[PDB]
Amino acid sequence: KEQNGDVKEAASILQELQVETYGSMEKKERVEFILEQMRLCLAVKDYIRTQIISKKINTKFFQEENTEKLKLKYYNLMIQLDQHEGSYLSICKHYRAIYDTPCIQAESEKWQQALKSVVLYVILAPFDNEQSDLVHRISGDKKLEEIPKYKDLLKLFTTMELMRWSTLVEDYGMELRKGSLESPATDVFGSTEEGEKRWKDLKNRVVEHNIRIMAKYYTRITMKRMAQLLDLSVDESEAFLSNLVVNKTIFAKVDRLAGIINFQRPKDPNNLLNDWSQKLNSLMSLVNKTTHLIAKEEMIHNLQ
Amino acid sequence: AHHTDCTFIRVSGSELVQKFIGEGARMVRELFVMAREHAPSIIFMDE
Amino acid sequence: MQSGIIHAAEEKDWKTAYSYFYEAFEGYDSIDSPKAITSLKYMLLCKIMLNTPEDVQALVSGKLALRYAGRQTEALKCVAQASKNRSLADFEKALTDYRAELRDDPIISTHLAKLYDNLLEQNLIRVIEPFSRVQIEHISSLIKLSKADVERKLSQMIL
Amino acid sequence: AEVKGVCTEAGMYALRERRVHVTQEDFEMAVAKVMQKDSEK
Amino acid sequence: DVLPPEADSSIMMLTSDQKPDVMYADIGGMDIQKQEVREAVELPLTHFELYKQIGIDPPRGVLMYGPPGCGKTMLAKAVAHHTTAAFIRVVGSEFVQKYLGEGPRMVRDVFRLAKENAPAIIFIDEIDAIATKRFDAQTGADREVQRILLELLNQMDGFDQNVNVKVIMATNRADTLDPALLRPGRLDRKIEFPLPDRRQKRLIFSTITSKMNLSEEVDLEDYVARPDKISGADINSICQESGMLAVRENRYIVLAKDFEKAYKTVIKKDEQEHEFYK
Amino acid sequence: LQSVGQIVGEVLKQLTEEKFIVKATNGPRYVVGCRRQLDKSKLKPGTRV
Amino acid sequence: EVIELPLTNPELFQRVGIIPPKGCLLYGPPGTGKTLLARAVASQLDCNFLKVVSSSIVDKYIGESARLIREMFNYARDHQPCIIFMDEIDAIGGRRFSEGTSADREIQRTLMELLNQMDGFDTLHRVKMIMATNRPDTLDPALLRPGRLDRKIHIDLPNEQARLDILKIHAGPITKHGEIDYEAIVKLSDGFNGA
Ligand SMILES: Nc1ncnc2c1ncn2[C@@H]1O[C@H](COP(=O)(O)OP(=O)(O)OP(=O)(O)O)[C@@H](O)[C@H]1O
Ligand SMILES: Nc1ncnc2c1ncn2[C@@H]1O[C@H](COP(=O)(O)OP(=O)(O)OP(=O)(O)O)[C@@H](O)[C@H]1O
Repeated sequence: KEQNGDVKEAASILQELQVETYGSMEKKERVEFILEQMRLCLAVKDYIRTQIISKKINTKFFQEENTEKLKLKYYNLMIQLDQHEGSYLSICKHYRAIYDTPCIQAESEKWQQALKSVVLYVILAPFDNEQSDLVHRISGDKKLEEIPKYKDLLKLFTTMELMRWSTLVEDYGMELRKGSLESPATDVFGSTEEGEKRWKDLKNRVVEHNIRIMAKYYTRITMKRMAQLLDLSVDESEAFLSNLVVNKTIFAKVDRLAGIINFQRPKDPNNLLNDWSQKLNSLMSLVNKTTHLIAKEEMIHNLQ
Repeated sequence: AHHTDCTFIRVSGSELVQKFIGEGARMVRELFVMAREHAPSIIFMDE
Repeated sequence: MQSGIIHAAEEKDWKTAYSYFYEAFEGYDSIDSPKAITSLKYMLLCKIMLNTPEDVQALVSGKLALRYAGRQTEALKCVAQASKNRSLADFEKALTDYRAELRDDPIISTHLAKLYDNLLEQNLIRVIEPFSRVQIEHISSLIKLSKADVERKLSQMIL
Repeated sequence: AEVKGVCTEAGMYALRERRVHVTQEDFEMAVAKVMQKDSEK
Repeated sequence: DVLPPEADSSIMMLTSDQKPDVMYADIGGMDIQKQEVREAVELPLTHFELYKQIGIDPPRGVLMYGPPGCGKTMLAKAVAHHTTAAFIRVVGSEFVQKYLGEGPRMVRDVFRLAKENAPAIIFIDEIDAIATKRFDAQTGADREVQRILLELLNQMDGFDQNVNVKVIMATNRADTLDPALLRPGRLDRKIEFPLPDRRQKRLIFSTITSKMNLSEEVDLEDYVARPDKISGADINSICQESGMLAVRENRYIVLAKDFEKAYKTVIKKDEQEHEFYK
Repeated sequence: LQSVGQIVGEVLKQLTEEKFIVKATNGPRYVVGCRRQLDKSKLKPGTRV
Repeated sequence: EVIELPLTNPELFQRVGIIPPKGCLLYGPPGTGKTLLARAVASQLDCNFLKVVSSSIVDKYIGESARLIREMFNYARDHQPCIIFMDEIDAIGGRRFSEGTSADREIQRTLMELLNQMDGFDTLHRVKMIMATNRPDTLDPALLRPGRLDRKIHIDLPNEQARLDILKIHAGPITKHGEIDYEAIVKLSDGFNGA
């Protein structure tokens, strides 16, 4: 700190940081000297070494009883580092973790906007099952009515259906440019490069939501129709289906000569006969017995 | 010994094989009372 | 190194060449760099062409390979990236970008051929995956190639 | 005695290059190594 | 009634807590014996088809011997840690028991379990405890050991050359070993563990010192030139007590001024040969 | 009169939950079962009984 | 350094990254302070100390010496802090034999098995072997091995100041008139035992 720090001073620090870790843990000083070089190595614009030596402070918790001013104030560099690449679900779980101290420090100025940010870019992560578990977790908390537009954010929760992008833009231009707090909008869309990356990310989101809803409730579908529901060109549509079928996320056969495709799988006679068999057994055995015995209960209830 | 249909026998003087000849068999000549039971036989051993 | 070079002509096994270049590494380690870098580019070179998608990045991640991060390493890793991504245009762009440091091998014929057509056939299998039936001009525009060459390549790929 | 050792070790050489057939250089390499063993003691 | 096979000698090896976690990089610079032990048990247990299609009658069992502490145990530790198939071991003295004839059961059941379980590898050590030269069939005490030798030697031969069971033999003194036990068909491959002198000495130095401090100038190649045939095991002792010397002075980094007194502490073999005789 | 239940052995392996193999400390092994309140899962191979 | 420090302060060893030493041995002329240490060290904990004469182990039966030392090591593993002690190990030590008699068989068997029990396929953790013998000239190099027995400790004949302090210790229960030059007895003493 005498030389105000540069690349060379931080490189000088980087070697001896683990020496006291082999010496002794103290829960206040040693974590501070485990995290100062986190900040320095972030300033060197190095991430791989930074995250490897960051894998020591992750277990350094339960100390929050007296480490309130120190614990999550060094958590900003983990979200910065994971913001350097695409690690959206990781930093969503990070913000879900980083909520307890602002809850203790509740005033809804450094408290509410954290919740607004995390629920805002939970959407920014790709579709995922434990992502759905997390959206079940974060939904239902008694502060979400404080955000007025969260009821509009409930659209991308269940009963998916159409997500017309022009409607979203018309609804969200003000929430991106104005607001009482407005800070996550600046963090996500307010920047130039980060804003455009979030823009194309949200476009990718909404188009894959439409892919999922068409996967749920369609047998066959035409390109003119799915293009006009997608509010985008046929060529970029076919490109998106091509680069989403190589990921094997959604099974489809997007055929581009006559104009009609199917979403279904070629149907195995073993599979169809099996499905008929199991539905036959279940839904004419157990519900049949249940109906018989509740008829017995019904005649037991009234006159014998 | 195989071509001549003669019982090939060889002894190394080990003590594992000692119990197959006699209870103590302190000499070596004892071998004959079983060797003559396979009269087409040939005696061999190493250096 | 000589055995690995010489038996990399009939194109039978490169794991022998891989082992030769490995023991060349621990021979030349910290004592002979000008053989070490060319042996490293040879080892990654022979490993990639036998369908090792991520093994290039994994094997260069070792510290003994981290210490030799020269232009040959970026050449091989971007070649491996284009191979695992099938971006043939990116493959040719990387070939042009590193052509000064990609012509250094005395063996060139193994690489401007015998990997180009391979990459082309994985381009074919990556573009056929979305559809079931197509017109030829659509896929020709998608891959940015001619027709007759693609026609005959489709003939072999159906044979 | 060493002849069978040479042929077995040539087959061993044959097995370390992953080949279904032993070649003429395997035999000479094997007898060269056995000759080097003969040079020892 | 018939039963599934069972052995109690070496249950199996639960292998989750039984792996010695010894890496091939941990053993210091012994490329040779690692090479023919990979050729000996590792490759034939997997590529048995290669051995039958070349027809070079892959070895039933390989014996390892030599001076004590040349790494004969850690080789077994490493191959047991790195094997994919099953493995089993027993200390080579439990074949003598309180009562009569338990030992033949103790070898027959473990061979039966090796046959039943998998293409496994069985490790037997200290054959000198079980294989001597002469015998006195009047003690009763000896009678069990030539017996158990008898049965092991027989149950060697009960293999069809198709079962992929490999036996690895360890001992210290090869003089006591009976030659018919090492006769071809039983132990057709023998390997000695020589004391490293110069080629491997800097290698074992580097491997054992990779985990140490060695702050800026602690030289090692000045120590590789020192004569008088330092063994393999005692290098571990040198590093160990050098660290003891470093920790006694309450220093967390070993310095070069430790190693010379550390070296003269351990070896201590002064001359044992008067120079005019030379 | 009923504390005669004296002999000590060691269990070898689990055949079933009621079929067990044990070895006496004198000699021969045996096939033995258990009463229904001895925690048969607790009878690992390697314990004295 | 090996018997007390790692048992209470093991952390410095993994700070420097090496295993503490597995055991040590003592040697010297007869009666030259070994078991004083051993009956002096034995007066420290009295709960982790097992101590044998290296002679009660052998028995006329078949192999029960191996059995008893097996369960001895099992007991050592039972209570993780334990200090084992075998004195006058010559009775079990020897060099080796090429089968002169027949007792050599099972006593050497017990020896071999003891070796594989102390460093074979096991982390003998927090168990220390301290040895004692009158003459190490008749011991197996397998038992003498630095991997097997780490540090060898010699006890010599006591020095003049050492003899002075020893006799002063033995000048505890004395009744007399004190006009004694201890230096005279010290100077006349040469090559004298500790006893
Ligand atoms: N390459 C090596 N050479 C020598 N010792 C080594 C080597 N690698 C590790 N060691 C360690 O050095 C010491 C010497 O080997 P160790 O004591 O295991 O003897 P061993 O030969 O393995 O056993 P034994 O001789 O009883 O069969 C041990 O601590 C061992 O773990
Ligand atoms: N350094 C010493 N200081 C005091 N007394 C000593 C010393 N060395 C030996 N003695 C005396 O020697 C006698 C025997 O002691 P101890 O039984 O411990 O013998 P030891 O030195 O272990 O050797 P050994 O077992 O061969 O007799 C005791 O009376 C003890 O007072």
